[PDB]
Amino acid sequence: DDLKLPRQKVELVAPPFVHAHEQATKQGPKIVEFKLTIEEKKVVIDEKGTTFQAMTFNGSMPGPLMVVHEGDYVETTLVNPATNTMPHNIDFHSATGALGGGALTLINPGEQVVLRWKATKTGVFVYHCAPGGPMIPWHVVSGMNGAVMVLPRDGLNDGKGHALKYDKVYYVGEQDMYVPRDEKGNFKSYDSPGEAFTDTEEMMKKLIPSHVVFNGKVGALTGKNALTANVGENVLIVHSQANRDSRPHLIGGHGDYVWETGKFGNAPEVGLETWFIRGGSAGAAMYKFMQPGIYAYVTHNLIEAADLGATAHFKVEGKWNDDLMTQVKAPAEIP
Amino acid sequence: DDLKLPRQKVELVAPPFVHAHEQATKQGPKIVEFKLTIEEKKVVIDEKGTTFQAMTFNGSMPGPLMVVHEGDYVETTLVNPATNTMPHNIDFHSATGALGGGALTLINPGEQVVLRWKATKTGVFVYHCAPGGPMIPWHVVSGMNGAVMVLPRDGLNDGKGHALKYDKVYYVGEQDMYVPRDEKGNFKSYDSPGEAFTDTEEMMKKLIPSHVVFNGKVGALTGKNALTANVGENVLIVHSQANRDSRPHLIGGHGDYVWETGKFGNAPEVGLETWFIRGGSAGAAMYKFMQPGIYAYVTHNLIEAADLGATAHFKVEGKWNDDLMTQVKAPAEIP
Amino acid sequence: DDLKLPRQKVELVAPPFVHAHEQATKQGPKIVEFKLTIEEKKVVIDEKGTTFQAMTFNGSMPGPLMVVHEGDYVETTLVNPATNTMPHNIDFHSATGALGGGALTLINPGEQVVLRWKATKTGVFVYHCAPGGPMIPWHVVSGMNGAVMVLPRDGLNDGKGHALKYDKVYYVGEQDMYVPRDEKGNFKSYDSPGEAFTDTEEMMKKLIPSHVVFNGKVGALTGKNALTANVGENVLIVHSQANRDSRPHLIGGHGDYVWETGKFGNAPEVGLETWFIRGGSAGAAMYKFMQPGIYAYVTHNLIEAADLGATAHFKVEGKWNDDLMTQVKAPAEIP
Ligand SMILES: [Cu+2]
Ligand SMILES: [Cu+2]
Ligand SMILES: [Cu+2]
Ligand SMILES: [Cu+2]
Ligand SMILES: [Cu+2]
Ligand SMILES: [Cu+2]
Repeated sequence: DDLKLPRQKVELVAPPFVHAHEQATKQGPKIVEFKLTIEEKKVVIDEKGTTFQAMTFNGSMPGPLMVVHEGDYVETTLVNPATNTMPHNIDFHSATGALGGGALTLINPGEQVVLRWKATKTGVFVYHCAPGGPMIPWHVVSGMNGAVMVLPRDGLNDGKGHALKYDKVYYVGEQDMYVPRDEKGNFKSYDSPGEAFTDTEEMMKKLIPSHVVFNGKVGALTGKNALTANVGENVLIVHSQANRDSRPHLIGGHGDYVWETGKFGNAPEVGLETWFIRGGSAGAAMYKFMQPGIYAYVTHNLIEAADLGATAHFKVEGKWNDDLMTQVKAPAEIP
Repeated sequence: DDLKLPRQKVELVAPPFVHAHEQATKQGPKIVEFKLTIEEKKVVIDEKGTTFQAMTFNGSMPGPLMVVHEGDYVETTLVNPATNTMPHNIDFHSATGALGGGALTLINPGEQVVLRWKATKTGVFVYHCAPGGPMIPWHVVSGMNGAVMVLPRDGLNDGKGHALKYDKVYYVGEQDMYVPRDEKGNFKSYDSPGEAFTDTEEMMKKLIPSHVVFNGKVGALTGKNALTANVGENVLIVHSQANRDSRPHLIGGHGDYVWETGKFGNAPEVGLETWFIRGGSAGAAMYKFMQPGIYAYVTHNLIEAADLGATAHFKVEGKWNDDLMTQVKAPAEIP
Repeated sequence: DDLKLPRQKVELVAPPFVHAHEQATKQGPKIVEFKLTIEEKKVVIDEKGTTFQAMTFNGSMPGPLMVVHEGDYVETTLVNPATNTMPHNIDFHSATGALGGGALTLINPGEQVVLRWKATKTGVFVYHCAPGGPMIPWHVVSGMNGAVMVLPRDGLNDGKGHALKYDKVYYVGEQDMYVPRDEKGNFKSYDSPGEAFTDTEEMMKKLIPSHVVFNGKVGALTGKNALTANVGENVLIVHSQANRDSRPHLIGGHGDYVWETGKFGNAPEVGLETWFIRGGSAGAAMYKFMQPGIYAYVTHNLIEAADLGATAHFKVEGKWNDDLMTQVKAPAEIP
């Protein structure tokens, strides 16, 4: 191997969490090594018990977030165990050449492959499976998509000469799902992805999802699994959608600094209510919390958010600010 | 009450008009007082006589536009008369905390509540009802949404050191409506919002509206109710959509200065043909008219514009400019 | 005729190619003369033999790209031959007044008209037929749309003081098509546009296309008709959509410089994965190729791209760059 740089192995963590990393760094370029192991599996996606033939990187929807810096090289070992039923590959939107890597990574069950790409573009980017032809959309909407973040070596900035630093980062992957129904309107179950294919493709081509979820299921980022923050903390929220548009919004908050197209060579917009994630992309928003309590993080098609699955919660700790908002008079009879 | 600022009551006006206000101002912060009275009512929405179970702020779709300045406090008395049938509240996208105010403003029929929020973010913003769970999308698409504008104290600018001043402002609220049909394809009628709910929710979840209208009905901003201007006048057009994307366009004109994400801390884009309003947001465009006659203001999904209801007209007064455009030869036989 | 400028006739070429022109120019304003001849015709749109009642400018979908400079006047002779069956006109989004020209250009079969407009706004812009009322969307989605590019006299720039020059330009026109089906689900055929109208309008109002194509048919920009480039060449890709949103992406590449709203008075964004074309607009992206081989140019709703028709190919010549990407280990058994 001609490339004589130091190598470092990083262990991935399951979304919505993100592996430990530096923002600004004094390190120089290195080869950062990752492993992804594909898993086909049947999962429950809603409160009613609907099942779904999922196909995943590393067992999760979305796949895990990789974090590197500009000028690093990213060397991924992609594994397709013999217990899976079909061929898979990987396309990095961050990479240059060979259909994002897809033309160099097609592997049958029982095989693995090693792909390296140079991180020449900064931002958040989708990665997804793309075997060929009609298999491309089917693998993606079955769950085979995640993201990678390529940070500047000096960290993030506001476009006006000031550093932005986040106290924590979360990754919200949004998935449009297509579960067929029978003639009485009930959702269908299947014993393998291959058995689900014909009915699923027929539904896909009509363009209307049955479910729109964060982190793989209705309610995944609520209750015991709500996102957390403190008043005064700056939180970065990375949002991806590999196939279909979304319009994120933080109920009771704002996007203080937003890269809706997701690329750090562009200055952020400021003070947004709602932003726009193009299908086939990742974007990012940073917010400094000012008030404690519950927030909902939604797509602002509210039918999708409340009725099809696309709501997360934040539970924020701290002291209420009565200057920013206050209930002057509680509910009372009309005089 | 700890807050010792002067108070001023402002009377709202029905869309598409906007209450009188200053752009640049020499006044300091004040508490600006507004009242909204909720009205549930059955209305006619198209030329054919289709009826609709609407729920409104102040009797209109959209609710009226509130206009204040950065650093003001906005104190709203929300009234739910005893003649209404269910609970309602209000969520301001301009506000910080308590789900935009929604967690502090839930009122039953026969009750009123008073909410204050500080106007710390500049721009145009949606406000909407949001009672909880599946009621959130249903109240919004029934008509319970409007907007608020928070101006800089120095008025608007172009991002290049020049003031922009408008001669008039209009507010265009766009509403996606879901009217169910029976087995023969005819639109259904109902005697209350509660009776309409089950069939309406079933249709909502399929994501395709039956109607897309401006100012509450097909043709509302046409004919006797066309928008007006003169050649030489600078017109600001505020556009909101609380649930679903839109793509505004002025036929025969342009957006000279456009804030499509709607927030005045960002410089405007210039010289646009068509812009994009994310569902869950307000945006704004300014145009200086150069030619007299009729203009159509549309969403540029032309099926929605011409066939589902989403067309307004401007009738502009003044002298034709033959340098900008001219009919060199009138229709004639092909030689 | 009061206007005393030199006149020059330019011959149009069929998409995706573009007539020869200058970027930066030392010429002053002139009257640039074009001719468009309308053709209604029955065409095959997919691999299966589905037919479609198309209506076109100059025999192509999209209509051809016109290229002029800021301050030119554009004088178009629009011809409606006697072999056509209904009235047509033209609306230029680049023009000011009279519904873009539509109110001055309505012509019956057997007639022609001459319209001039001044090119006061820079960028890429849609042009389309717009006869009136429900005919507007129907003519547009039948194929009656193209684009015009208005270049600055000094050529394009990056917003940071540097010239951008392209080595070639392609025009990709995307068309949403609505082909009705019968009760068994098979696509319907018709003997005239008038006969197709009733069933087509019923389908249009449901908002879901049967086909989404580039250059008028599935596969039009693939195989013998793939787009071409060399490693090291800067390629400008103009994309239009007159009725419905799109999200372009170059698989294995990026948008180095992107004007997604399409207007050259705005600085471009840099280093994009996927961009957004609002329905009713044209946008533009420039990319310098770094790797040889096949690329797919798609809308990144991958169901639309792979299953409904919306994929083009580039075949790029040159030497592989193993620093940017390399296959470290070929597929092998899992140890
Ligand atoms: Cu796969
Ligand atoms: Cu992709
Ligand atoms: Cu309500
Ligand atoms: Cu909201
Ligand atoms: Cu026509
Ligand atoms: Cu148009």
